[PDB]
Amino acid sequence: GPSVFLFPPKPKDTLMISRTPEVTCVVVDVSHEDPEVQFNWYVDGVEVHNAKTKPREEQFNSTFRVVSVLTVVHQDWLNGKEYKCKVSNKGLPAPIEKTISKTKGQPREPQVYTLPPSREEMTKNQVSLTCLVKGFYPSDIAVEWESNGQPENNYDTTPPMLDSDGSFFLYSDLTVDKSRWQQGNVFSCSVMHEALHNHYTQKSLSL
Amino acid sequence: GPSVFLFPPKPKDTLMISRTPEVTCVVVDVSHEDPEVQFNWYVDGVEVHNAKTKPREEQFNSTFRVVSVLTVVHQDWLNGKEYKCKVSNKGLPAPIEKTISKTKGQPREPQVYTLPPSRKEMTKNQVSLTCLVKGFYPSDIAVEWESNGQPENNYKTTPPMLKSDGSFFLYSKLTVDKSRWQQGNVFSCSVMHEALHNHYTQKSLSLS
Ligand SMILES: *[C@@H]1O[C@H](CO[C@@H]2O[C@@H](C)[C@@H](O)[C@@H](O)[C@@H]2O)[C@@H](O[C@@H]2O[C@H](CO)[C@@H](O[C@@H]3O[C@H](CO[C@H]4O[C@H](CO)[C@@H](O)[C@H](O)[C@@H]4O[C@@H]4O[C@H](CO)[C@@H](O)[C@H](O)[C@H]4NC(C)=O)[C@@H](O)[C@H](O[C@H]4O[C@H](CO)[C@@H](O)[C@H](O)[C@@H]4O[C@@H]4O[C@H](CO)[C@@H](O)[C@H](O)[C@H]4NC(C)=O)[C@@H]3O)[C@H](O)[C@H]2NC(C)=O)[C@H](O)[C@H]1NC(C)=O
Ligand SMILES: *[C@@H]1O[C@H](CO[C@@H]2O[C@@H](C)[C@@H](O)[C@@H](O)[C@@H]2O)[C@@H](O[C@@H]2O[C@H](CO)[C@@H](O[C@@H]3O[C@H](CO[C@H]4O[C@H](CO)[C@@H](O)[C@H](O)[C@@H]4O[C@@H]4O[C@H](CO)[C@@H](O)[C@H](O)[C@H]4NC(C)=O)[C@@H](O)[C@H](O[C@H]4O[C@H](CO)[C@@H](O)[C@H](O)[C@@H]4O[C@@H]4O[C@H](CO)[C@@H](O)[C@H](O)[C@H]4NC(C)=O)[C@@H]3O)[C@H](O)[C@H]2NC(C)=O)[C@H](O)[C@H]1NC(C)=O
Repeated sequence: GPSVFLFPPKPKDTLMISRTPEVTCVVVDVSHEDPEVQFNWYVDGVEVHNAKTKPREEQFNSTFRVVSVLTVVHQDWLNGKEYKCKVSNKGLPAPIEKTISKTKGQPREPQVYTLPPSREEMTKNQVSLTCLVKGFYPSDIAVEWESNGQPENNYDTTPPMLDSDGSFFLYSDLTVDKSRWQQGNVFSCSVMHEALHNHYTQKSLSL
Repeated sequence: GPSVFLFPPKPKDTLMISRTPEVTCVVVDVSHEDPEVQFNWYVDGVEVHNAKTKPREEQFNSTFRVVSVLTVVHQDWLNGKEYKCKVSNKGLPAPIEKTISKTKGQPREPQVYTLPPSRKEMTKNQVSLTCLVKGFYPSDIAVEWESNGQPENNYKTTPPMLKSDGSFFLYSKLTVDKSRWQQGNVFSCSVMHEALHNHYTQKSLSLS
């Protein structure tokens, strides 16, 4: 019958005041015969009631997927509270329960380095601006590129990857018209992470 | 009833002739009643009898997992032959057929650039030498580091990531004693990819 997956909030959403983090409870394999799904949510054992239920999503294997979204308080999540989704459905012998909470372990501060494009790339029309973020723990992090206080269009950040020492690193690749780089514009890598002062730092790069 | 997952060879294995590439057919959710599985393998529709099967192994959810491994010839994979695994089990209405082949699509040549450590990282006892490989397709690739013609093995390489324009990129980070960098040693990044001339390119870096 149905199965349940419980997902943590987006890293950026738990670190920034402008964002509202969410805990997401997904029920798959809901059969067309028993479509009513019931959610009960608990923060550290105490039932809460601010959850919302998305439009049901039909799937191509002839099943529904039903999703309940629970907004959480930033500091609750960062302090280690446990979030419990309990799912009831007539297609289940017993209700299913899943619990999620912040990843544990000694936090460690990202080191952020910006690297200009290789000289050998200078023959091309577009060049690559590189942000190396290493040494951090846990792996939840967010990395962006901006110029003149506005976010950039053409950049990609690799998923974090485990390093030798049990910390994580990643790279972010910003693709930029060589003209923009040559005029002298300043470009900025912004890193958001729970172990930074104010959850935020920024490093800049120009010619 | 059983499900089947069919896995391609490891990228490095398809490119180096010192390595033996393999396709792996994994069957999970095999019940205690009906525990016997038969595998049939086809290369371009033609049945081969080459596969080697791993004894069934019980999981902690009471089901079995059974694995068939087929050795593949580097050139057949590179040329796009289709490998078909057919799984027969009594707990199944009809056998399950799964097929895999090299990723189709216009190959594109990797651009390889090496990047020295940040100015600001030189304050540390170990520095990162970066190797950026971008613009390549398909995703199968291999990356290594050498100095003075011997392997440097203190590196991590990210999985390929998909870019906007359909090409892939990755980064490889080699960590060295700052002393070794400052002493002017030459380090090199070796990339192996089907769209490079002779499937190989190499790019070096040294302190200016
Ligand atoms: C019918 O179809 C539905 C829908 O699937 C869709 O339709 C079909 C027809 C196909 O086309 C599908 O390809 C298509 O996607 C099927 O539903 C799928 O069911 C599987 C399980 O059967 C679920 O797998 C789990 O996936 C999570 C990751 O889920 C994220 O990433 C998916 C892409 O990889 C994405 O599809 C999901 O939507 C989800 O995306 C996230 O969504 C949240 C909330 O919206 C969002 O905040 C995130 O940003 C977003 N992220 C991304 C990247 O998009 C994965 O975590 C699970 O892995 C566990 O279980 C595996 C075994 O199943 C095991 O291999 C893993 O290692 C891992 O194991 C766990 O390990 C932990 C610790 O390591 C351990 O504590 C646990 O014990 C262990 N748990 C185990 C073993 O269960 C898992 O892979 C799909 O998410 C789900 N798809 C969707 C869209 O919901 C359905 O199964 C089909 N029915 C039948 C009968 O076939
Ligand atoms: C009973 O238990 C077994 C054993 O599980 C183990 O024990 C239990 C108790 C749990 O604790 C588990 O956590 C624990 O692992 C269960 O068997 C599992 O079954 C699931 C399916 O439910 C399989 O999931 C698939 O996994 C592959 C990835 O598989 C690799 O990675 C796993 C770790 O992530 C690893 O465990 C696997 O062994 C396997 O490892 C690879 O092995 C090969 C061969 O040797 C090797 O060459 C590789 O190097 C190696 N790789 C790694 C990383 O180590 C994943 O790709 C599948 O994803 C597809 O399906 C999902 C839906 O299930 C969907 O969400 C995904 O998006 C993706 O969907 C596909 O999407 C593409 C397009 O993107 C589309 O073209 C496809 O059509 C579409 N396919 C589908 C089906 O939608 C999938 O997640 C586990 O691999 C398997 N584990 C093992 C060890 O065999 C069993 O499920 C349990 N049964 C019950 C009832 O509980």
